[PDB]
Amino acid sequence: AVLQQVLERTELNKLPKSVQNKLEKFLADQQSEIDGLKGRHEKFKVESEQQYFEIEKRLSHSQERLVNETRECQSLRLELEKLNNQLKALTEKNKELEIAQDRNIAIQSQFTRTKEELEAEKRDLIRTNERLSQELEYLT
Amino acid sequence: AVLQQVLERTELNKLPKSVQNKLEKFLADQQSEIDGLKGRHEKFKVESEQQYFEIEKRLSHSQERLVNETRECQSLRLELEKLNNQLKALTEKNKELEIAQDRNIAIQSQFTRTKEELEAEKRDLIRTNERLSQELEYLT
Amino acid sequence: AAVLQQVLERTELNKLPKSVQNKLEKFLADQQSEIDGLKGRHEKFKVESEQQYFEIEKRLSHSQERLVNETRECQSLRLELEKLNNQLKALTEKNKELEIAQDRNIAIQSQFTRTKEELEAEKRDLIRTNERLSQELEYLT
Amino acid sequence: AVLQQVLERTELNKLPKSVQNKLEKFLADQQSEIDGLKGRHEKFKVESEQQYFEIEKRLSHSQERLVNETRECQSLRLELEKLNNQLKALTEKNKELEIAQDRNIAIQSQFTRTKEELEAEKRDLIRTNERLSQELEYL
Repeated sequence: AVLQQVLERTELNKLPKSVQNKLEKFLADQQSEIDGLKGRHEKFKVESEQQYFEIEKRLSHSQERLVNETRECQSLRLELEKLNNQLKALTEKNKELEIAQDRNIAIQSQFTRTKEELEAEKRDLIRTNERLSQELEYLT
Repeated sequence: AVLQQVLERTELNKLPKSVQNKLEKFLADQQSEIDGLKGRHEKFKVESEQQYFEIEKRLSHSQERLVNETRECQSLRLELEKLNNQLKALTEKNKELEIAQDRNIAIQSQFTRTKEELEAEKRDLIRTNERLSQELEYLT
Repeated sequence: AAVLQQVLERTELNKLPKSVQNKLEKFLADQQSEIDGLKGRHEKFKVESEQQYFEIEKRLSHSQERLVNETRECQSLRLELEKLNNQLKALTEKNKELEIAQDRNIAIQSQFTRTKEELEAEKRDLIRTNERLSQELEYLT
Repeated sequence: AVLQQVLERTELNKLPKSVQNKLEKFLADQQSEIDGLKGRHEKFKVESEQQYFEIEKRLSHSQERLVNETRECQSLRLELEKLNNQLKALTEKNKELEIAQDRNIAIQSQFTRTKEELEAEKRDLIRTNERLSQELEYL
């Protein structure tokens, strides 16, 4: 009872029932509103802080992902620098090997022609030996 | 007056002035406390509303930033994969050339033997050639 | 037979059938001409091949120079590009913080508008009440 | 050997043994010198061609690398001026935002003064209100 919270029981009692009850309800309505506002405020406070925390959680989380991704990019740039050096070294090495192969092809061609030269001379000597032998086979 | 809103003008007159003042004061205080809470809640509401809008905006900025940084890593990751394929291609091409060099050395050594064999045969033919010729000269 | 005379005596030469003399003379003269021809061709080739080698090595060196230069500028440009890009990122973040501030300012100016209007209302209520008190006091006095 | 190629088998017979020997030796010696030169020349020729071909390949390789490197580099100079211009653009944009912020902070300082004035005026009304209350109830 709110009016009991306002007036002394003696002075309260000397009031008409119409007066007492009207006072009681209006005063209780004001008191009800006060508790209504405090409750609504504390309700909002907790819920607003809660929702804020959740979004604060996400931001701090993504920022961690951002710093991670940033490091990865730097790491990739390091690998790119390494691979680029490895391609250049391999490209030069392979071009030297292609030239070495070209020299070998030339050498094997040179030997092939040389072989045919000797094969011709061998045939000529056997032929020349044959004629000299053919003449001497006749005499005995 | 606030009490004039609660009670009728006739029955209000019937109250001791001391009682009216006690009631009037209590009502005004309650009314002040009500309005005081409303100001507190509305101030807190507006400020929390801005702070929430702000952190949402920060998360959006972070999210936008994270996606872009990923786009920058992805282009690096793509070029890296391209380089790796080229590296493997040169590596296999390299091995083919190293093998080709090892093959040629074996071949050129075999060629040298053939050259030596042919020249040996030629030397013997020339000896037989001179041998047959010398006796021919002696005869005629 | 000018060349054949250097091989044979004039007596042995004269007793040869003329067809034989002429065949031998031509073959022998061709041999002499070929020998001088090969020596001349070889030394000529040597000079010309060295020149051709000199010229192509010069072109190679020019191409090598051009590549090394382009490679250096390209690498140098790649670095500056990364630097400017990083400077853009930092400048963008700095600008986004101010953009957030811009919204904060909009909200604050909104809040002051309400506060001023609220205060004006309370002032109106007080002025209203003072008028009520003054008139009641004016009537009683 | 060499004389057999120069003369026909028939006309060769009319030649004395001494003459054949003088001729065959002379012919063989010169032909020997000739063939030796052809061998010397061909070896030098082949070797020089291979060495030249090598430099052709090095130049060809160098040229291809240059053309490819140039094609990737060409875009960069344009991008730098574009990025540099964008940097200058944001810098001006930055200053405008900084200016707008400094302006607003100053404005918000005026807001605070106005509110205090309003709060002051309100208090004086409450003060006059209390005076009217004191005079009304007592008198």
